[PDB]
Amino acid sequence: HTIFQKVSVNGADQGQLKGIRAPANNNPVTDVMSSDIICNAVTMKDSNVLTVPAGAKVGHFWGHEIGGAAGPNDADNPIAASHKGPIMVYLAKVDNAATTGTSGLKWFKVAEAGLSNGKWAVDDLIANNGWSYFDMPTCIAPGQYLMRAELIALHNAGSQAGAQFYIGCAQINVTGGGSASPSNTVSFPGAYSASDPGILINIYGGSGKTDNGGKPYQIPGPALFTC
Ligand SMILES: [Zn+2]
Ligand SMILES: [Zn+2]
Ligand SMILES: [Zn+2]
Repeated sequence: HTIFQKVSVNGADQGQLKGIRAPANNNPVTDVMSSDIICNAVTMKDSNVLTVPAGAKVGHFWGHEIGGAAGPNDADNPIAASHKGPIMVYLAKVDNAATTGTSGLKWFKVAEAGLSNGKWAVDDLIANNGWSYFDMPTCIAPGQYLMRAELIALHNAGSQAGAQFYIGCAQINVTGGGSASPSNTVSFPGAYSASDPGILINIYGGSGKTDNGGKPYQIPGPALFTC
């Protein structure tokens, strides 16, 4: 149970909820055909668009509760350690990131991390005290984007609609960069099926641990947009 609440740009904390579209609480989205899968059930929405230079290291921050109610980094914050799963980031080019609706956008995936050598993306999130990082590709066309960030908790993913999606979106303005557009985009809803192998999945191994029995973990959604 966690909430996406700030972005950092090369280490610079952009501000609590600045430029973020956020839910009212930490409850997961479980219906991949719901419009809530796009940016969550958004109830908090500002006019700010964050400046992100192409190539910048971008941080996104997750907290168990909003702001000071999160408490210190511990067993529940940023997320319980049982909530193993991937963490992803997508973008969608828009006209104005402060005013765009979220229906019918063309999303492409810019970062992902899953399971590797017994460690989940979530474990890195915990080690980095709630921050997850990616590099904004240097070749991407400048301008207005919505940035969707996602963590999927898989501790109950064995049953249909058991996967817990923690999601939000950030309003951004990419400066510098290049002229790349993704050749192939995906929709939300649409990109995910409730029976995808990285969504309907029992991650518990022979000794009852979240090791996916050592099998490859197939991150949901499209291939990465690359430079
Ligand atoms: Zn939880
Ligand atoms: Zn706590
Ligand atoms: Zn709690």
